[PDB]
Amino acid sequence: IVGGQEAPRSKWPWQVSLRVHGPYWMHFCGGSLIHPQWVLTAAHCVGPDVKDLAALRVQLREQHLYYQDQLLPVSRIIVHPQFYTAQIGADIALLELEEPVKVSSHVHTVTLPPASETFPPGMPCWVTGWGDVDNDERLPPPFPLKQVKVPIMENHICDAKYHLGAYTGDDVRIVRDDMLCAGNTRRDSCQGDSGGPLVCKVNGTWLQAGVVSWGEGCAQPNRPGIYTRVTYYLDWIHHYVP
Amino acid sequence: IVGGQEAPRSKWPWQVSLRVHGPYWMHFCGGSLIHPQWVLTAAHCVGPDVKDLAALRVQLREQHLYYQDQLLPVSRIIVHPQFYTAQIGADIALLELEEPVKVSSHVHTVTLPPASETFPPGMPCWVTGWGDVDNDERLPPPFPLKQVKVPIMENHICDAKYHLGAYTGDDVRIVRDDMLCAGNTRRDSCQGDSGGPLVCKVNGTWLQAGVVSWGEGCAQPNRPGIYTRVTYYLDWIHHYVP
Amino acid sequence: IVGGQEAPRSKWPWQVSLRVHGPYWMHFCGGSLIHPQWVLTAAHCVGPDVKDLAALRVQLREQHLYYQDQLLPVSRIIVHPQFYTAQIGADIALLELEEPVKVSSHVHTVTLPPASETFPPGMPCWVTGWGDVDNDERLPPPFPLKQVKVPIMENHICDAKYHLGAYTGDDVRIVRDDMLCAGNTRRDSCQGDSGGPLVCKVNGTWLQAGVVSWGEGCAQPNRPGIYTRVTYYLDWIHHYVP
Amino acid sequence: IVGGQEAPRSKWPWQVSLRVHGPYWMHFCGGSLIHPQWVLTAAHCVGPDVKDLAALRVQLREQHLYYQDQLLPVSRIIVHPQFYTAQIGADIALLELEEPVKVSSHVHTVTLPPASETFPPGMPCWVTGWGDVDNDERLPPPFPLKQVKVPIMENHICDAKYHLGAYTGDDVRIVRDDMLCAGNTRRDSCQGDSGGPLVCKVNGTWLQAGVVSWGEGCAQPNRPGIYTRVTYYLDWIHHYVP
Ligand SMILES: NCc1ccc2c(c1)C1(CCN(C(=O)c3ccc(C#Cc4ccccc4)o3)CC1)CO2
Ligand SMILES: NCc1ccc2c(c1)C1(CCN(C(=O)c3ccc(C#Cc4ccccc4)o3)CC1)CO2
Ligand SMILES: NCc1ccc2c(c1)C1(CCN(C(=O)c3ccc(C#Cc4ccccc4)o3)CC1)CO2
Ligand SMILES: NCc1ccc2c(c1)C1(CCN(C(=O)c3ccc(C#Cc4ccccc4)o3)CC1)CO2
Repeated sequence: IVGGQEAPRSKWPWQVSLRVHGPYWMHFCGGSLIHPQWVLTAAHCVGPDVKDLAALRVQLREQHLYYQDQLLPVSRIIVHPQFYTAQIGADIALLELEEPVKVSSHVHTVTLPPASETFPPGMPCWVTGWGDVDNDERLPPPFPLKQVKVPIMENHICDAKYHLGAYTGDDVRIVRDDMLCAGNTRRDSCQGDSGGPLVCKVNGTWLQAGVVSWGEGCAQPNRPGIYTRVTYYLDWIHHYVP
Repeated sequence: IVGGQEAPRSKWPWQVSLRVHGPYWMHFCGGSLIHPQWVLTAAHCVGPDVKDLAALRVQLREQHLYYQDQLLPVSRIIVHPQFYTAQIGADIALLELEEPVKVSSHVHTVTLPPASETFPPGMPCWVTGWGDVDNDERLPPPFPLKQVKVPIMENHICDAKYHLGAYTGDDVRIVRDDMLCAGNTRRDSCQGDSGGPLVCKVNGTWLQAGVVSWGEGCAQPNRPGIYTRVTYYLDWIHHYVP
Repeated sequence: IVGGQEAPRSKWPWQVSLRVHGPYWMHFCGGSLIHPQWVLTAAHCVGPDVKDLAALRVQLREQHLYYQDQLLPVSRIIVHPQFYTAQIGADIALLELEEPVKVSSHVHTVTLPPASETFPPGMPCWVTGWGDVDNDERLPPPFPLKQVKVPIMENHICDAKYHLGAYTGDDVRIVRDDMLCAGNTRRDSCQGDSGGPLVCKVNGTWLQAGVVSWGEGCAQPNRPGIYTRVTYYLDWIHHYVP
Repeated sequence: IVGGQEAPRSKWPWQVSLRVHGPYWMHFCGGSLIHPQWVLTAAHCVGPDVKDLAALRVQLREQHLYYQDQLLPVSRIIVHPQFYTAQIGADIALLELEEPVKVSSHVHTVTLPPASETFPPGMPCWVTGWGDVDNDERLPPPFPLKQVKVPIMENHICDAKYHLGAYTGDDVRIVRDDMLCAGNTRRDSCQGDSGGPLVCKVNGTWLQAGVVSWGEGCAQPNRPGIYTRVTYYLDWIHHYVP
């Protein structure tokens, strides 16, 4: 997370951390609890190569990374079959926890958007995670969860930003319909936030609009953060999650 | 280059090395002289972001990198308009030298293939360059140009291989029609070889079948090297090059 | 710390962590509380070059580095004037805290040895710290304080051990009388443990025998850990600490 | 070498490169040819730990490292017995080549100084090598041999300077009688120059005044390069070298 600050303990109870086995269970991506037994994340976090589930754990909302881990095992990893790169799209996956979580006040699900929802350019959206605080700058110990408000930028506008200072034909679409742009030169997600939630408040309800997916660097000029657009994948999600 | 060996001084007169301005003029990509004033390379070597022409130089065939440099300024960089990631394709670019080179017998052009050439398996093909000699393993000083003979694999055969050990649906095509596959677990191209020539001997003449483009690591199981297919882009090449 | 295990929360209440200002207040050396207002540590942690007082802080006994820091400013760094390299000796220094520590049962001073105590082999001694868990191997988050029981040996055997497999003349003293040696191929202090305490239980009282100083690698054959022999410097210490 | 300039191809015919076996025969220290069968270098380059002869090669003077290698095996490594740390001193060693070298125009021995020569300030002196060109900055390909003219500083003056901005007591001698000091903030040897020659033009002959030994960083204020004083060890050298 670039800009923004430490998240208050009461906020973002759906934020999760994905751990990879090694000399310790190291954070490598974010995710959200969308159901007591399912976590939504980015496909590029766990794919396209198939890995061993024994080497993966999930950690539920935690104020500081590593401090009081209660790692949860995963029984299934479901990666969108269209996925193989973030730029091509379909950057979305589901992890089934071995057991339902006993859901509470500091840990509970985020609500997915209705099939209609648009999230117009200039709305209140927040992205959260334990990722880098700038290009090539790790979040320092004790690794607090970070939050930052980012402005939505509608797709065509965002796609045109991405053509500025690049060779790509203006007719070539870079920002796809299954994606969504947010952020600017001061507020953005970064490496290690991948797979985590972009949420927006609408009618007093937090809806997860996006999954942190990709972009060119973090908070670079004319390169807003790119998210997988959740509404686009609702039908696929509900094929697995109650 | 993975596997293979140091090239003889006579061979591959069209091989060039791309240099970026820094603490020294460092090699970053390969290329081939296809016309006394034009170099064929990979788009991902120079794009998709537009960079400064003054930060770039071309070195013509040289047995050891850096030893007897004679760097050539470039007057313009032409990247295929469809390009923005190597996986999406159109990974091909052209460099116009400020001046034609005084063609030699140590330096001269490679022949482009006729549009009809398919380069089927069994064809004798070589890739060359000064890239890494294995994953994360640098070519050591004095940086001899290396060469390696790689077996060609049909696109659809290569496509299936990239689905082994991957989540990606069988209906999702990874190896595209503008691509070509070559190499195995002992012979392949690598980081630093990008942009360089895959050439095959056809009825006595060496034709450039491909441009080193991408792949999953180097010489990994079920992950043949992927090249931009030169035939596919002949019309685009011919629009610029005499 | 190499070998051994996480310290129980009630143990080693005199252990401290020295922090250097940066992107965060990063642990760089250990120390020990020897008086409510004085920390004992290694000279090579703070010298031979004089650094800015304002770039240093002291952290008292924590289970886990960084998580609930209460950083303390220092008013004086006093380095033994004989010191310039650990290999030569006098590797000892004192930090005066701006204000006295209000001691409890989780934070309090360690007792210094009488001048007469030689800490012969067979004595039960532990070294504690947040240092590397092996050669070139960082302590993993969440950075628990570690402890290891290490065998004390005599100076003459430690000196001779260091000549083993080395060119140095047998008549050249490497391990000097102001040093003390402990550890083996399985139990040792390491980088990041420097300046921290080696303590032994004598007559049911814990006495600080040494200050982590140097050695060749950690837990290497014939290279035991070398500590500054605290008894050697009692007079100097007592010029400053009441 | 911090800085100076590339050496002219006719200069310093006695300079040698020491190479350690690995992925390639990598330069790690310099040395000088003082006899057709003996190389003079620094002790810390080959000790104090005894290493295997098979892992070492000597390369005679090359204009550019690695390009025309003709590696020479060593049959004896002789390390001064007083040595264990560069800062304590006796940082001098001898390599006996397996076979004598056939002296050329481009390769010949450097003359040792008469015991009487003190090398006062104001003498024309050069240090040479393929070491770093600044703190943590490698010599770039093609690795030209560098030379820099360095100002000699008297021992007592240099010793005093090493106390500037340090805690070390004034009556503690840092720069010893078997050392010599040279360089300033624009001119110094550096990592990788270790073991190489400091030479001075005296009465029409180049004499080797010093062997590159140590210093606090390279070209830092009040921290001139420290060399092993050759005259101090003439007896020891002549015990081995005809
Ligand atoms: N901040 C969100 C954001 C969030 C998480 C995250 C990134 C960006 C990464 C994504 C990949 N990455 C890259 O930098 C990258 C990979 C591919 C491209 C591109 C492009 C491009 C295409 C057309 C025109 C211009 C540029 O940029 C580093 C930043 C690392 O993980
Ligand atoms: N050796 C040719 C080859 C030649 C040059 C070169 C590479 C490979 C790179 C390409 C990018 N890279 C990768 O590692 C990479 C980037 C994207 C993927 C992938 C994939 C995949 C897609 C679908 C199914 C399975 C895997 O792998 C390192 C090796 C670096 O430069
Ligand atoms: N484990 C305690 C221990 C505790 C902390 C610590 C070390 C060792 C270091 C000390 C320096 N270092 C070295 O490795 C080193 C520096 C100097 C020498 C030497 C020597 C020698 C002298 C005579 C004969 C043979 C060798 O070895 C890495 C391990 C790093 O910090
Ligand atoms: N440029 C010659 C020079 C030539 C070669 C070379 C160095 C210096 C090194 C020596 C070691 N090193 C250090 O930096 C170092 C090791 C020990 C000390 C010290 C000290 C000191 C003692 C008393 C008072 C003040 C400082 O500094 C980096 C530069 C590495 O290789």
